[PDB]
Formats: sequence, structure tokens, C-alpha cells
Amino acid sequence: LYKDGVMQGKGLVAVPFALAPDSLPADIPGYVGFDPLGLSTLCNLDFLREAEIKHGRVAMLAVTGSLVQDVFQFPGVDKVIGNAKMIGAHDKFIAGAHAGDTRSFAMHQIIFWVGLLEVLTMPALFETMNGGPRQPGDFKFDPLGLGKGDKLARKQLTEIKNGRLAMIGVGGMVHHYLLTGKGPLQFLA
Amino acid sequence: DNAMPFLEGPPKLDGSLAGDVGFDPVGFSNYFDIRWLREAELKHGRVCMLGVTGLLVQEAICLPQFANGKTPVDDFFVVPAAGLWQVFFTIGAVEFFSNGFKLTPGDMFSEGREAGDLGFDPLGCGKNPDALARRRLVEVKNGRLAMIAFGGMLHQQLLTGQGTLEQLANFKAIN
Amino acid sequence: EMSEAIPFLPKPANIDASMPGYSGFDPLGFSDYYNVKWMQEAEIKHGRICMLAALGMMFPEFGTLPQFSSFSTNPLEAFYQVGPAGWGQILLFIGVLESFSYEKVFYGDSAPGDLGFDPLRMSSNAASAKHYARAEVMNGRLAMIGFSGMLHHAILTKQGPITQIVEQNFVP
Ligand code: CLA
Ligand code: CLA
Ligand code: CLA
Ligand code: CLA
Ligand SMILES: CC1=C(C#C/C(C)=C/C=C/C(C)=C/C=C/C=C(C)/C=C/C=C(\C)C#CC2=C(C)C[C@@H](O)CC2(C)C)C(C)(C)C[C@H](O)C1
Ligand SMILES: CC1=C(C#C/C(C)=C/C=C\C(C)=C\C=C/C=C(C)/C=C/C=C(\C)C#CC2=C(C)C[C@@H](O)CC2(C)C)C(C)(C)C[C@H](O)C1
Ligand SMILES: CCCCCCCCCCCCO[C@H]1O[C@H](CO)[C@@H](O[C@H]2O[C@H](CO)[C@@H](O)[C@H](O)[C@H]2O)[C@H](O)[C@H]1O
Repeated sequence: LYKDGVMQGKGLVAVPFALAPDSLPADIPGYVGFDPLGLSTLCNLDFLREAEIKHGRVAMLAVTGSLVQDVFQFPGVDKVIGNAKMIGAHDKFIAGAHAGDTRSFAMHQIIFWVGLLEVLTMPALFETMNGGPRQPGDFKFDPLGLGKGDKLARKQLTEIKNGRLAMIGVGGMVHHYLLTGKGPLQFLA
Repeated sequence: DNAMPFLEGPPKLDGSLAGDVGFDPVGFSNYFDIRWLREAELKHGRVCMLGVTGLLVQEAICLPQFANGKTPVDDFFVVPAAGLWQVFFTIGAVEFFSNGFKLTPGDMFSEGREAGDLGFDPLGCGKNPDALARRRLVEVKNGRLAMIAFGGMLHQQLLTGQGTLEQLANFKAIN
Repeated sequence: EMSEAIPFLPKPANIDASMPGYSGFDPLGFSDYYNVKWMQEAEIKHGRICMLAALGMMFPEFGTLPQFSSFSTNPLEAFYQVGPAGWGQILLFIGVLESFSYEKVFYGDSAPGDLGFDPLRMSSNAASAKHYARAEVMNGRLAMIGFSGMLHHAILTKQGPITQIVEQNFVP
């Protein structure tokens, strides 16, 4: 791993009075020592790792869309949605789809295609949980070939960390909405 | 010497612990572990020393965040409930961490730890053994005294409906 | 060798002090006929369910979830006031939990009660593990008695335990 024994892996203890489970191994990218509640004993480890990675990647796309939708709106979105954004938009899209408007079907298209991708990629979960050669998070998706060597290792670490960071960010960007409205950059300034 | 001369000396009270005058007429030490009894006695006494000080200070001083009641016992019922729960759970955290998550008579003294010694000695205060013994005696005696004192002050504040020093002056009687 | 709960009877043969809640109490001799480990697993499960049940007969008197704030504080009315969908979800969750118990009990050789649920590892210390092993069975039996009481009292009074106590509705 990238700086194994220093940044992640063996020896590192995050909470000194609540040790992580000894069932939790030391060769997963992102292992710092942090499982004070022992929640790795209540589920399969492959399912937990791949769930963490998927939650993180969805959160990464959610933050980079949450900022950009405050910055840039696509042409003609103002005719359908108008001045709404974030948690409202989803709702009113469906409301438009409930109204009869044959042009506000964005969330139905994305739920269709993302659900099809999830349905087709379920056997990757099933083969990973049976000790197959696929590791959690590995869909062999490297078009540009940039992580083709040792450079992968560092990237893995940063991925999970940015994923975790993104996982926090959306929550703020959602609950900060639910009190006030507005949006991330409208709430910062 | 024995506190009760007409009864025989309790066999489990050897005089090693501070405050031992031989006073166990019921014979609580004949049934329960003496370390658990000493830990309970010190905890009851320490909480009561803080309680006596609180009953004396909340009679006069009220933090501006809160809104003082007529009596320091009535002071409990004017605090927001969430603040009392915060205090309760902070005390629970202290009880968990100070005992090493060993909170029961079956595991509290499994590592041979001393009763009442939770390793809380910040300000020096524990290097002279000759002062340590005398301060053990003072701590246990003031703990028992503050236990009886706190009981009296709380029950008298409940009865008269006035504070402790507010009852020490202008004292009225039951009629 | 005599039983320690009933000192004038002989000690029951098929219950030992290695079992966590042992007190030598089997005057009807259930352990002489039935499978003792099955009875241990069943006692632990009945007690765990009653621990949750004895807490849940009392807790809506303190407060309810905001979606269930209009529901009655009598448990035997709030049982019906929940729709079939919520009870079906509860039953499905209990079935998911009991699938593990099915596998362990009918196909495994673990200790009685051991479903592998120790996330905090509170049984790592040996003396603490012994105390917790006895105390789970003790509070389970206590909650069995207490929930039995709370159920038949709620039948009689049509109100919760705290409400019947503070109203002092003690006579049928
Ligand atoms: C991590 C440190 C921390 C933080 C951030 C807070 C924060 C707060 N405390 Mg507090 N407290 C702490 C540690 C902390 N406490 C400790 C260690 C003690 C014991 C020594 C106390 C004892 C204490 C008392 C006695 C009171 C507070 C109160 C308050 C709140 C004042 C604002 C208010 O009334 O609106 C909030 C108003 C509401 C109606 C919301 C209910 C309050 C929520 C539940 C607060 C959540 C706090 C959160 C869980 C962090 C607490 C950690 C916990 C271990 C103590 C505020 C949220 C006051 C309070 O709760 O008033 C209501 C109050 O009276 N605190
Ligand atoms: C969690 C992901 C997520 C979700 C749910 C949404 C949801 C939404 N976006 Mg948004 N967006 C996202 C990410 C996301 N976005 C990202 C990552 C960007 C670019 C930085 C944008 C940029 C964007 C703009 C500019 C606009 C929206 C708009 C909208 C709304 C209308 C739907 C639409 O046309 O989307 C359009 C979304 C896109 C074109 C982005 C899709 C790009 C994907 C994520 C690239 C994936 C590449 C990757 C290699 C694929 C891997 C697949 C697999 C192997 C794992 C809707 C509320 C519109 C709106 O209503 O404005 C308020 C609008 O104008 N989005
Ligand atoms: C035998 C167990 C049992 C049963 C059958 C019921 C049944 C019912 N409860 Mg009840 N309840 C229980 C236990 C139970 N309760 C306990 C133990 C509590 C205290 C937390 C409560 C608190 C409670 C409230 C506050 C309310 C109900 C309500 C209700 C009714 C609606 C269902 C609902 O929302 O449940 C909610 C029940 C729960 C959320 C309890 C879940 C207990 C889980 C399974 C234990 C979790 C284990 C562990 C701590 C998980 C973390 C581990 C981690 C740290 C590793 C229904 C009649 C509602 C009602 O209609 O009231 C009038 C309502 O508002 N219950
Ligand atoms: C945790 C245990 C517990 C507690 C504290 C209570 C408390 C209460 N019950 Mg209850 N109960 C319980 C368990 C409990 N119950 C159980 C397990 C059942 C069976 C399901 C009942 C069935 C029940 C009914 C049917 C009624 C009560 C009622 C009552 C209330 C008044 C009882 C009273 O004073 O007269 C009752 C006392 C007696 C009749 C005297 C009993 C005399 C015998 C000889 C003593 C037996 C004691 C015990 C079994 C120990 C045995 C000794 C051993 C050597 C074998 C009170 C709130 C009454 C109520 O709420 O009315 C509205 C009522 O009618 N209870
Ligand atoms: C597994 C374990 C843990 C877990 C855990 C769980 C959460 C443990 C928590 C458990 C709770 C549910 C235990 C409940 C006990 C209830 C009974 C004993 C009270 C019964 C009352 C009776 C006596 C009565 C009544 C009476 C009635 C009859 C009549 C009335 O007039 C009077 C009265 C009211 C007195 C954790 C999460 C820490 C992690 C760990 O790694 C693994
Ligand atoms: C501080 C700290 C630490 C920490 C930490 C912790 C504990 C972090 C805690 C994070 C928290 C509390 C996050 C909470 C929620 C986030 C969510 C759900 C995210 C997105 C929600 C969304 C998109 C939604 C939605 C919705 C949508 C879209 C549709 C709508 O119709 C509905 C709805 C509005 C619901 C560490 C570990 C470093 C240790 C340190 O010593 C102390
Ligand atoms: C923990 C174990 C889990 C298993 C429990 C699942 C049981 C599910 C059944 C109860 C769910 C609701 O079912 C029930 O709802 C109606 C009210 O809402 C009840 O209707 C009636 O119920 C009782 C008489 O039957 C009356 O005291 C109610 O006032 C009345 O409303 C119906 O009898 C039944 O349809």
C-alpha cells in the first residue's frame, strides 16, 4: 500500500481506547485503525468495502454536481425547473412528470439507466463475495491507462479518502439546504 | 478501639483502611467484598462533598444562562432537561473511563486496583506517604460528614422551602 | 449433592454451573427430558425478546416517534393502531434476524445464544464475560416476569404501566 505502516495499514491506531476488530484486516486501502463500534463484524467485509466505495463515488459526483449546478445551468433547464436547485429539483421533476409534462423526465431517465447498470453489475458483487479475483471497487475501468502501474496504489488511498470527504460534504450541502434553501455557494457567501 | 464495645469486633475489619474504628454492627463486610464497600463509601462521600458545596454555592450564585429557583433543590427543576441529560451522560462517560470499562463487582478489581484510587492526582499531592495516610483519613471522614450534612441540608431545604444559610438565619420552627 | 435453589431436593443432573444462569433450579425436571442446549437457546431468546418488550411497554409513555405521536399510550391499542404494512415490515425484519438463528440452531454448534453479535467486544475480558453471561440471563428472566405483569395489567386497566402507577389504578 501507499506508505504502508505510516499513512495506512499495520500498526496505526486511530482511537486508542476503542481498538478496531482483529477480524478487520490490514491490507485494505484506507485502513487507518478506525472501527470503534466494531461494525465490521456485523456484515461481510467485501460488501462493506464495496458499499463504502460506491457511497463515496456517488457522493463525489454529488458534490461536483452540487457546485456546478450553482455555477452553470444547461440551456433550457430554466424553462422546466426555473430558479430551483438541489433537493427541490428532483421533486419538481417528478411533479412535472406527475403533471403530464412530456419533457421533464430527467430523473426517470437517470433512474432507468443507473438501475440497469446496477442490475447488470450485481454479479460482480456476487463473484467478489465468493472470494473471486475481483477486489471491491475494481471494475477494470481505466480508459486513459493512468493508474497502470504502481501509481494505482496512491490513487486508491486518495480515492477512498476523497470519497469519505465527499460523503460528508453532500450531507452538509443537503441539510444546509433544508433549513434555508439556496445552495452551497449561495450559502457560503 | 471498638466503636461498639458490647459487640465483638468485625473479623473482616483489620484496621488497615483509613477510618476503621471497628464500626460494622450489621456486618456488611461479612457478606460483601471490602474493596467494593470502600469504593462505594468514597464515591458517596465525594459526591456528597461536591453536593454540600453546590447547595452552599447555588443558594447565592446563579449563572446568567440559567434562571435561579427559590431553593438550591428547586434549582434542579428550572434547568433545561437536555442540560441535565448532558450532565448525566458526561458523568456516565467519567464513570466508564475512570474504571477502565469495568463497572461491576465481578470485574472492577480484577486487575488488583485500589478501592477509591482512580489515578486522579493532578496537582502533585501524593508523594509524601505520611501526608497520604492522614489525607486518606481526612478524605473518608469528611466524606461521611458531608454525607450526613448533605442529607440534612437537602431534607431541611425541602421542608422549610428556603436555603441553607437562609435557614441558619431567621430560623422558624414547626408548629 | 443437593440443588442450590431448593436445598431439600437433589441437584438436577443435566444442568451444570457452566451454564451462565445456573442456580440449580429445575424442580419439574425439564432438563431430564428435553434437550438442555435447546432450552438454553430458548430461554435466552425469550428473555431477550422480553427485555426489548419490557422496555417498549414503558417507553411510549416517555415519548413517541413524531410520526406515531397520535398513537395511543396503551400498548394494546397501539398494537392495533399500527397498520399491516408497518407490522409486515417488523415481521420481515424479525425474519431476517431469525434466519441467522435458524442456521445456527439447526445447522451449527455454537454456544447457546451466540449469533455472533458482539461488536463492542465486551466479552474480551474473562471476568467481565462471566458477569455479562450471567447478567443477560438474569435480566432476561426478570424481563420475562415484568412483561408478563405489564401485559396482564394493561389488559385490566387499558393504560400503560407508568400511567396506571401514577393514577394508582391497582384494583380491577
Ligand atoms: C462537545 C462539547 C459540547 C458541546 C458542543 C455542547 C453544546 C451545548 N450544550 Mg453542553 N455540555 C458539555 C459539552 C458540550 N455541550 C459537557 C461536557 C457538559 C457537562 C459538564 C455540558 C453541560 C451542559 C448543560 C448543563 C447545558 C448544556 C447546553 C448546551 C447547548 C446550549 C445551546 C442551547 O441551549 O440550545 C440547544 C437547545 C435545544 C432545545 C436543543 C437541545 C440540546 C441538544 C440535545 C444539545 C446537543 C449537544 C451535543 C450532543 C453535544 C453534547 C456532548 C455531550 C457528551 C455532553 C449546546 C448545544 C444547555 C442545553 O442543552 O440547553 C437546552 C444546558 O443547559 N451543556
Ligand atoms: C450524483 C450525481 C448527480 C446527480 C444525481 C445530478 C442530478 C442533476 N443534475 Mg447534475 N452534475 C453532476 C452530477 C449529478 N447531477 C456532475 C458530476 C456534473 C458535472 C461536474 C453535473 C453537472 C450538471 C449541470 C451542468 C446541470 C446538472 C443538472 C442536473 C439536474 C437535471 C438532470 C440532468 O440533466 O443532469 C445533468 C448531469 C450531467 C450532465 C452530469 C453527468 C456526468 C457524469 C456523472 C459523468 C460520469 C463519467 C464517468 C466516467 C462514468 C462512470 C460510469 C460507471 C463506469 C461508474 C439533476 C438534479 C441540470 C440542472 O437541473 O441544473 C440545476 C444542469 O443544468 N448537472
Ligand atoms: C419486543 C419489542 C418491541 C415491540 C414489538 C415494539 C412494538 C411497537 N413499538 Mg416499541 N420500543 C421497544 C420495543 C418494542 N416495541 C423498545 C425497546 C423501545 C425503546 C427504544 C421502544 C420505543 C418505542 C417508541 C418511542 C415508539 C414505539 C412504538 C411502537 C409501535 C410501532 C412500531 C415502532 O415504531 O417501533 C419502534 C421501536 C423501536 C425503534 C425499537 C427498536 C429496537 C431495536 C430492534 C434494538 C436495537 C439493537 C441495538 C441497540 C442496535 C444498535 C447496535 C449498534 C450499537 C452496534 C409498536 C406497537 C411507537 C408507538 O406506536 O408508540 C405509541 C413509538 O412511537 N416503541
Ligand atoms: C414484577 C412483578 C410484578 C409486579 C411488581 C406487579 C404489580 C402489580 N400487579 Mg401484577 N402480575 C405479575 C407481575 C407483577 N405485578 C405477573 C407475572 C402476573 C401474571 C400474569 C400478574 C398479574 C396480575 C393481575 C391479574 C393483577 C395484578 C395487579 C397488580 C397491581 C396490584 C397488585 C396488588 O397489590 O395486589 C395483588 C397481590 C396479591 C393478590 C397478594 C398475593 C398473595 C400471594 C400468596 C403472594 C404471592 C407472591 C409471589 C407470587 C411470590 C411467591 C412466593 C414463593 C415462595 C413461591 C400491581 C401494580 C392487579 C391490577 O393491576 O389490577 C388493576 C391485578 O388484578 N397483577
Ligand atoms: C448485545 C450487546 C449490546 C446490545 C444491547 C441491548 C441494547 C441491551 C439493552 C437492553 C434492555 C432492553 C434490557 C431490559 C431489561 C428490562 C427488565 C429487566 C426491566 C424489567 C421490569 C420488571 C422488573 C417490572 C415492571 C413492574 C411491572 C410488572 C408492574 C409495575 O407496577 C411496576 C414495575 C414497572 C416495577 C451492545 C449494543 C452494548 C453492544 C455489545 O457489543 C453487544
Ligand atoms: C467530526 C469527527 C469525525 C466525524 C464524522 C462524522 C460522524 C460524520 C458525519 C456525517 C453526517 C452526520 C452526515 C449525515 C448525512 C449525510 C447524508 C445523508 C448525505 C447526503 C444526503 C442527501 C443527498 C439527501 C437527500 C434527499 C434527497 C436527495 C431527496 C429528497 O426527497 C429527500 C432528501 C432531502 C432526504 C471523525 C470521524 C473525523 C472523528 C473525529 O474525532 C470527530
Ligand atoms: C412482535 C410480533 C409481530 C407480529 C404482530 C403483527 C400483528 C399484525 C396485526 C395488527 C395490525 C393491524 O390489524 C388490525 O388493525 C385494525 C385497526 O388498525 C384492527 O381493528 C380493531 O382492532 C381491535 C379489534 O380487532 C380493536 O381493539 C381496535 O380498536 C380496532 O381498530 C383489526 O383487528 C386489524 O385489522
